[PDB]
Amino acid sequence: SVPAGAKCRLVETLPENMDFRSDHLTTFECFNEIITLAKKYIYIASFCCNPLSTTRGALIFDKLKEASEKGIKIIVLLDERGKRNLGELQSHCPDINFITVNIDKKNNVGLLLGCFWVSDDERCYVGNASFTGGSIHTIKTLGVYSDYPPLATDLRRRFDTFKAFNSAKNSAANLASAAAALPVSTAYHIKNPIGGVFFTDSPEHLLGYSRDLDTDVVIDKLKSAKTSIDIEHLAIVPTTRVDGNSYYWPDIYNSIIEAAINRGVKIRLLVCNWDKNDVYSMATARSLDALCVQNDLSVKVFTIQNNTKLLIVDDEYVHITSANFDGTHYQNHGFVSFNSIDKQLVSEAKKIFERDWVSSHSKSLKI
Amino acid sequence: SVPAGAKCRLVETLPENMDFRSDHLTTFECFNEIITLAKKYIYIASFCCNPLSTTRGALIFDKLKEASEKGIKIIVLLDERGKRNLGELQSHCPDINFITVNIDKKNNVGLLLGCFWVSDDERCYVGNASFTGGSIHTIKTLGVYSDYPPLATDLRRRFDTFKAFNSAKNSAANLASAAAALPVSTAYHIKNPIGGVFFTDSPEHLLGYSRDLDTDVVIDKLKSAKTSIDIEHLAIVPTTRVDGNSYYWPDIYNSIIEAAINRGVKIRLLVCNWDKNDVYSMATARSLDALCVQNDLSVKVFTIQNNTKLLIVDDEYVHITSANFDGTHYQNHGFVSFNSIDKQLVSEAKKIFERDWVSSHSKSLKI
Repeated sequence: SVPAGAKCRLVETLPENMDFRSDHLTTFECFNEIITLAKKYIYIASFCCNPLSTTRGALIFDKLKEASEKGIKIIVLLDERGKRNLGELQSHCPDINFITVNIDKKNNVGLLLGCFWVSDDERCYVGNASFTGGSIHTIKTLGVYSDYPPLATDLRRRFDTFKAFNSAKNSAANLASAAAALPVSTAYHIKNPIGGVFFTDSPEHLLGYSRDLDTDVVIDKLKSAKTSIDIEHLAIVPTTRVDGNSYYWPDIYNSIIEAAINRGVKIRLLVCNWDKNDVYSMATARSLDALCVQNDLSVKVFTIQNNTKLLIVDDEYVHITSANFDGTHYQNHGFVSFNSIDKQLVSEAKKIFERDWVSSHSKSLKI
Repeated sequence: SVPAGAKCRLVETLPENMDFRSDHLTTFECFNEIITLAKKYIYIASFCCNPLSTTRGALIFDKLKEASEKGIKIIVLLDERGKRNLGELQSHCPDINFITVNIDKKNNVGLLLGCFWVSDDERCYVGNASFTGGSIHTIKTLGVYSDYPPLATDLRRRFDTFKAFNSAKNSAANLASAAAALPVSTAYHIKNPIGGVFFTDSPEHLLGYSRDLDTDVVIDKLKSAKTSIDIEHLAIVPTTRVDGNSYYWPDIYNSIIEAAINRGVKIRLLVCNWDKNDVYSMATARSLDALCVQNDLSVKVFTIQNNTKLLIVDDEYVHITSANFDGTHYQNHGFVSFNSIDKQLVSEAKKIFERDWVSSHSKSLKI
């Protein structure tokens, strides 16, 4: 028999300067358990790699340094734009195999946002706590830990698809034939969960034929919302700025409004504050301001460093990821998202959203 | 051989209290020519029927009264919500067959917005000048007249589909079997124009299998815009209010923004002013205000009574109709739209839009 929830428990970073308190596992405690119980390998992936920026991040980097010196195969994947610290990371850990990743060499837009750990095909972490000292110590994060082998092995297959994109000779990033010979395998998806948990992937040109697009799954869960929509992300502005040109993409921005106006869904949004010089964020904020007074919608903002990417629908489906709901992320960026329908696991996630909604850092939307 | 433009020339209403001037045919001159040259029948359709509200409208109603007394079969289609004047219209013209129409008895939402004339299968008018004294004399309108038999006959087939929906015993409005036996025929569409002119229809449950949806054709022409988008409609607010509940529909609202931001299309919009008490119109206006300063977009408003529904794309495609770009109209309301790609006919339409854009009634968008 398979366990309910796939042995998943919540993991988050709650800095001391913030009022967030919980009994769940912490991100610092989570990374120590993965390195301690490691016997075969430790595979880590994130956008930027910089553990030495805080105290707790350096201790995790020392435990990973000691693990690499005992025979554990350590491979760290980072986007080629976090290449500044590469000379610093290799100088402190010569046994750790640092690999730069460029998943999109056709247009140089897709970034490696896969934020997850995996070890021995048994234990794994996934969330938005990137391999940075801030995301371990000073930046609020939110993730999930599970010691279930079948769930960690399916996340390891996500690592194999991302590892092939290396800026070194002929590979999945340089050849079109070596990239088509990639086994893009997934053991579980929205049509076959494991313990009520499944992974959604991104972008579309890296799904193959079996994996499900995270864009289609999130939109379907938002269009199928009946009672409540709770989102804690960076921003839900439908317009992003790639290079020096603005990009418009309101797919997520419309499926949420379709729930509040047409279906009367009680929606609560918790995004960051916005630049007053950004006309796309001011117009988006004033558009949401007229909806809170006309429908059952509520918006609060915060100014702290928080990478939390949370989505809860009808207290029945939860969605934790590292990418933000926008056009640039769900069209080009590569990442893996956590999807679960376990009522007990969603209830603990609803407990976290209610904590952050009434927190002192969450001031009401004022324009 | 077939003539270019299908013998089409512009027709509009330019009241004396307004500064609009042109050498084209007027709506009052257009209705006199149709009644004078009538030999077989005159079929008229609009939402509300009230010709006696102005001077020119009463003269058209007298010419139509004299035509009905000579043997011309006069059938007037009006929506069952314009039934107030029905006792007045029949009292002045007993020989004219007035018919109330309810195209949607399933939900009582679809309204008869078909605004067109047709006579002898030879001459026909189509636009937004409804059968009202205002739309002939005091309300600015815009339409097209053509004495081409094949184009008028295809518009008569639109009248046959609308006439079947009568609130009288068993018919297309009462029976589901008598409504399926309806010949829903079109001779020309977007895949087969006549002289560069074709009709698009609405709603979707009245198209059959041959007619093209006006919603799909307009969105495709907006998504295929390369240089310019010129629209003169009532309003492009993505939210409408059906009954006492708001309805959200941004399909047209998004395809236009996709052109200005992603494709850099120079777009000029001329809509009416909005109620300051309407939060959906204020948020929509402030959203457009931040786009005019960030992209090549310009918006002007007017307060006069104007039913003009115009759409020009890249000076190559023109779209004149009676319904407004919104959710309630293109989802439920029944109407026929004028579509033409004739360069000479679009050039005359571009001449009209430039006149209304710099007119004194078109004040710049101020918030």
